[PDB]
Amino acid sequence: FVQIKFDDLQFFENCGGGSFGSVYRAKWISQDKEVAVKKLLKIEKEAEILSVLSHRNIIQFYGVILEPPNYGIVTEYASLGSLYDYINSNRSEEMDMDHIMTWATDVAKGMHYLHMEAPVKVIHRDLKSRNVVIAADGVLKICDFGASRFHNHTTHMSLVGTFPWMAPEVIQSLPVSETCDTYSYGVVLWEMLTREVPFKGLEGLQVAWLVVEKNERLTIPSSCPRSFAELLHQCWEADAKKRPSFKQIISILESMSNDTSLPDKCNSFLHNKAEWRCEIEATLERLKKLER
Ligand SMILES: COc1n[nH]c2ncc(-c3cn(-c4c(F)ccc(NS(=O)(=O)c5cccc6ccccc56)c4F)nn3)cc12
Repeated sequence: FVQIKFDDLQFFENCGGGSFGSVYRAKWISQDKEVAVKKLLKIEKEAEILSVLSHRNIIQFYGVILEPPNYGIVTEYASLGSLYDYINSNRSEEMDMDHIMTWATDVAKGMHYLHMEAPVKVIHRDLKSRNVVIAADGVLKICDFGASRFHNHTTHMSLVGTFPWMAPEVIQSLPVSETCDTYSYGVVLWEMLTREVPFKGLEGLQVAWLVVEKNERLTIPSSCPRSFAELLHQCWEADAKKRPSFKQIISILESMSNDTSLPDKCNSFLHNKAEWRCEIEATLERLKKLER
C-alpha cells in the first residue's frame, strides 16, 4: 500500500476539472514513470487488501495519495488509450480475427484472475469497454475492478450511460453472482465485432427496461460467424447460472482459434460492415420508433 506524495506527481491534465473518478495522466517524479491518477473523495485503509493484485490483464497498482483534501490511487498508464475510444474510431478498421481473439482472450484472462486466482476474489460489476485500456504492446488491462467495493461513489455519474453493459440482475439489484461480469464481457465482445456503441441513442432507462422485462439483447448481424454468435448468446442468458465462467469462455476461445474455417469467415464479416451495419441501425430505429 505504497504512499505517493501529491508533490511527487507532475500532472499533464489539470486535476481540478473532473468529477470524482476522473483519471489524469501524470508523471511520478521520483520514479520517472508515466502514471494514471484517479481522483477520489477519500480512500479507506481497508483498500490495501486489493493493492496486492497483479496480473498482465489488470491495471497495475502503484500507490495511493493520502493528503487531505487530495486523495487518489495511482496506476500504470497504458499508452494506447481506452478500448472504447479505439473501437469507435476509424483505427478499428485494422482489426482482423487474430486481433479480436487476442483481445477477447486478454479480457477473459484478466477477469478469470479477478474471479478465481487473486488473493481476494473480485466481482467487477462495472466491466465495460471504457474500463479497459490498451498498453503499448497491445495488451489489454482491466480498470476500476475495485470501484464497486472501495469507491462506489465514482460509479454514479452516467449510470444511465452504463446500462447497455449491465446484467439484468445488476439493473434490478437482484442477487448477483460472478456471471454478471460474463454478461458485460459479452457486450464488450459485441463492441469489438461490430465497432458500434451498444443501444446507441437509446434512453438508458429504456435500455434497462428492454433488457430486464423484454429480454432484449444487442442485434447480432446474420453474417456474424456462428461460433461468435453462440458465445454472445451464452454470455447474455437471462438465467445467470447458465452463463459461462471465464474459465469456460477461455476454453471456447481456444476451440475457436483451432477452427481453420473461422478466420476467413470472421475476417469477411469484420470487413463487411458496410453490408450489415443497417441490420443494427434497423433495430435501433425500431426500438426508438416503438417508444414513440
Ligand atoms: C485515455 O485514457 C487512458 N489512456 N491510457 C490510460 N491508462 C490508464 C488509465 C486508467 C487508470 N485507472 C485507474 C486508476 F488511475 C486508479 C485506480 C483504478 N482502478 S481501481 O479499481 O480503483 C484500483 C486499481 C488497482 C488497485 C486498487 C486497490 C484498491 C482499490 C482500487 C484499486 C484505475 F482503473 N483508470 N483508468 C486510463 C488511460
